[PDB]
Amino acid sequence: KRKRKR
Amino acid sequence: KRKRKRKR
Amino acid sequence: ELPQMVQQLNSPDQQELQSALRKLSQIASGGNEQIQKLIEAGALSPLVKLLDDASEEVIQEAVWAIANIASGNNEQIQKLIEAGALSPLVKLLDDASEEVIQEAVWAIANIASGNNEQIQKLIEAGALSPLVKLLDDASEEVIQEAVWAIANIASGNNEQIQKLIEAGALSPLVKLLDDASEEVIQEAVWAIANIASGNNEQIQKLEEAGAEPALEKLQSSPNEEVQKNAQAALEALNS
Amino acid sequence: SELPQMVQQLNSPDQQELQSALRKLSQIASGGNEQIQKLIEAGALSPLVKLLDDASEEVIQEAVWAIANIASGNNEQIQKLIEAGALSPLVKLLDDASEEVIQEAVWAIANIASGNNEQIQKLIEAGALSPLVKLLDDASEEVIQEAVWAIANIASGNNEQIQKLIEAGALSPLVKLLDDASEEVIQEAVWAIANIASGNNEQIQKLEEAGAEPALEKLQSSPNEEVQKNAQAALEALNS
Repeated sequence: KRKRKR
Repeated sequence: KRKRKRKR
Repeated sequence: ELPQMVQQLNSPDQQELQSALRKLSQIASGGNEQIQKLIEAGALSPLVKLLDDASEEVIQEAVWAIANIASGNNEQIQKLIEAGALSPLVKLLDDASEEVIQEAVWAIANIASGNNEQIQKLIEAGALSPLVKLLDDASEEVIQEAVWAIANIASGNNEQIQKLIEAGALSPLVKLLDDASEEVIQEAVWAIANIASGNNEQIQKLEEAGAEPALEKLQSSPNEEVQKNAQAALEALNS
Repeated sequence: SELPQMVQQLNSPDQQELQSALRKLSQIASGGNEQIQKLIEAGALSPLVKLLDDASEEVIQEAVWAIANIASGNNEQIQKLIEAGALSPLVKLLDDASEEVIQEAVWAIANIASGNNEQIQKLIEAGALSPLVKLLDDASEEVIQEAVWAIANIASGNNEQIQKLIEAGALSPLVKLLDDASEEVIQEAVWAIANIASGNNEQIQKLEEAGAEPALEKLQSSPNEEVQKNAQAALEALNS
């Protein structure tokens, strides 16, 4: 997907 | 055909 | 470094556990060759075990790693199923936070993109009822993931389409053909087109759910994929 | 066995005794998660948060510094800080307080925003977005860097949370920060924009209207690898 969280 | 697709 | 990372998955120190989990999630998101390294290091069973008796912060990271492993090839999805991932993923859809639910549905949609035997294992794990329930009460974001999972299950065999109908999928799917989000409509019309390729009894259930007028509205859509799926489903309802 | 006495001294009328206990508390708060847990187990959070509403400048500075360090703990520790009522007084400090206190309050908020989405929701409910967006231009370059970090963390939340940021007017100042003089500010601004770009189609449209495309295109030549990767992901999201 896409990792928004750092 | 029955459509199956990977989520990215 | 991978065997040490795997050992740290059952460390009592929550910082050492979280660091190992983040490292594992990064590898899991690095492609199929990276996922294979995790399988070979024996990471899948300890990772699945974290979903049971762990903190919310551990669960969120573990589900994210699992969802990425599930983006792998069908043999990798199979290893995830063999590690016992399906029952805890399905159990998260009922009680977990919206953040955890969103990730669990993404993992399930990825597993549902596997082969028919893998879709069958999802059905046997009890995925259908909670996924259908998410089409009403959940957020637009969770609905997007849920319709993708349902559309993938609907690409299964006629017996699997039958289980979706019995789980009450047709009424909310037809309702989603007129959703405020174009993204949701695209996924719902794909799900309905898959169901429409079913048997005559299943086509009759689509008819009774009001799919015909809903699909006729989508024949005048600017999206080429939506138009093709609407036309395909309509041909089946009128065949 | 010395922590309960330190907690008791957070209510002492002697300012020297109060400041000494606060300093002791801050050193423990900066000592890692196990040290923060000892502060939680000694009941330090409720009286520490109370030192924000009424106390003197020196007391407030030390108390907010301790709170920002406690906020660097795990999500359950951030949860205890929210339950201690930290969010309303931290947001209150963001305007009409010293630059030193404002800096510490933004740092605390950015740390809390690194928590789970329910915790980001508590920040939104506490009214954090409006003052954080205001700090993107009407503050020092050091406070700006902190504010963008807090906004990028809020942008890592769900789509409804990204929507609240858009409504707070975050997009135009974030796009302006894509060409800021500071590379650290650029890094944070491009991460926030990449997070917003992974949102829904209506949110992608709002980024387009904010002029994100020409600003991200300029960042495709950037020597910083994390900037280039975020700029490319945001641009790929904008073009479908």
